[PDB]
Amino acid sequence: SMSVKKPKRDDSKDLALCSMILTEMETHEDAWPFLLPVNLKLVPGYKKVIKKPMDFSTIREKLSSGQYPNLETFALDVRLVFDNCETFNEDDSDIGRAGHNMRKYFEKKWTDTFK
Repeated sequence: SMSVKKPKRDDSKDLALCSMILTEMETHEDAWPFLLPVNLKLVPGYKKVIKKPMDFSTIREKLSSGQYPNLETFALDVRLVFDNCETFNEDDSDIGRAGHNMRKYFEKKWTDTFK
C-alpha cells in the first residue's frame, strides 16, 4: 500500500531473457505454423472465429519496440498463439500436435528461467 512495498525483484534482465526464449521457440522444428500471421484472405473462417490473432513474428516486433510493459504481458501473447491453435485445429493433425509440443517447450523454459 502507500509507502509499504515488498522487496524489489530484479527485472533488469527480463527483456534479454524473453528475447532468448523467443529465439529458441523461433528455431524449434515444430515452429512453422506459428512463424508468420495466418493469411486472413486465404484461410476461411479465421478472421471471424479468432478474435485476437498472434504469431512469433508479431511478438518479436512488439518485443523489439517496447510494447511489452512486463514479462507477464509477453507470456500472455505466447500462450495466445497456442490457445488460438487449439481453437482452430483438431488435436490429431500435424498443426494441432505442433501446438501442444510448442506450448510444452515454452512452459518449461519459462519455469526454468524465471520460477
